[PDB]
Amino acid sequence: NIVVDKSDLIPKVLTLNVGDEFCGVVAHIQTPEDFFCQQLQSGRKLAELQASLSKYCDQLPPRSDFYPAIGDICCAQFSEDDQWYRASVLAYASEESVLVGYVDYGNFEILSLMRLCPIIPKLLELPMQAIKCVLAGVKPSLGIWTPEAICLMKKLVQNKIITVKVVDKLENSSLVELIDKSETPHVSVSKVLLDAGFAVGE
Amino acid sequence: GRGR
Repeated sequence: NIVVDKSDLIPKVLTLNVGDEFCGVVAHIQTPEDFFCQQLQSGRKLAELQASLSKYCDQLPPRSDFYPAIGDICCAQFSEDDQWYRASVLAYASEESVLVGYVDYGNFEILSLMRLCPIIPKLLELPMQAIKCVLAGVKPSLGIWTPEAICLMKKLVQNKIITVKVVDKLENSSLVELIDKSETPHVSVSKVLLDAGFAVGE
Repeated sequence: GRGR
């Protein structure tokens, strides 16, 4: 069937220009300097991808000898719902298990090789949807972000539509402001962390 | 959220 040039397995990237604002959701948070947003307008386009991925992976007779290289994109079956997602191979955890990052969501896990499928270039036409972000204007007031600061950040953005504003482009991410416009005096995630002690200015 |  499909003979794939791995040169043709280039994932696409959302163009986020400085000054772009979009309505999105904070999908996954490591710290205020390491988190992921998705564009709210992605819900349908992504449910569509997921349907295509499910259809495609079901036609693969999932028998063995698939060993992706570090950095390949492939399909990974998420442990919590058993659905198929796009995933970057980050590292092998053993001979038979791999650390993978879900490139449309921002989370990660270690999976059996039995839960990975190769991908084809048709399924890379959607740009990767998890936008890697660093929160503008703040540094951790101890030099390390404490799980309490992170908790608070999670609380400010959970189940909420957030305005993400691109302040700058970094090498592998976007520097952003996060602004909840659902409170009539608008609230910056940066400002609340500064006001609460956890952050200091830069 | 997502699907299943």
